[PDB]
Amino acid sequence: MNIFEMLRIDEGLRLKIYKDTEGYYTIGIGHLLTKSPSLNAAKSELDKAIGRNTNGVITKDEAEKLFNQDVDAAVRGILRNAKLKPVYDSLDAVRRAALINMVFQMGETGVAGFTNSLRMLQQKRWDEAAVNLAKSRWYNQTPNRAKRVITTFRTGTWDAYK
Repeated sequence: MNIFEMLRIDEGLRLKIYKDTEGYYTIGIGHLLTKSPSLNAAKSELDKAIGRNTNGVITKDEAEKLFNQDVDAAVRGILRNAKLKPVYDSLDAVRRAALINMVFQMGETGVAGFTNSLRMLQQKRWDEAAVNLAKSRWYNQTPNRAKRVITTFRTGTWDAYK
């Protein structure tokens, strides 16, 4: 298990434009296209992303390509963020993966606001952190996924993804 496999489990793989858990047009392995209500808007973003006229459909390779870019972007986000970086740097690899997952899901900004949770993480107060992390819209809207990531922060193992 690794961050790619982990996210691939959480996000799935769909080759046609689909809607998010939030109702937003997405494709591939959780590649958000646009928050816009317009399907055409989404198709436009898709074509720009891929570099061809896709008409809403992509290949597996293309999905993985966007995925790889997305993963990279999440890390890059973390590294650049003054609240995130110090936490990330303090964590072991497995736990780093959990943080990347969250950022992949809710964005750098969203995650950087979990001030109390981030602090507990830095303090390596695993159980406490896990408790704090669940007190969120994140957890209530995507409880099974949140439970997995939280478990991962709690234990520093991949048991939730086994």
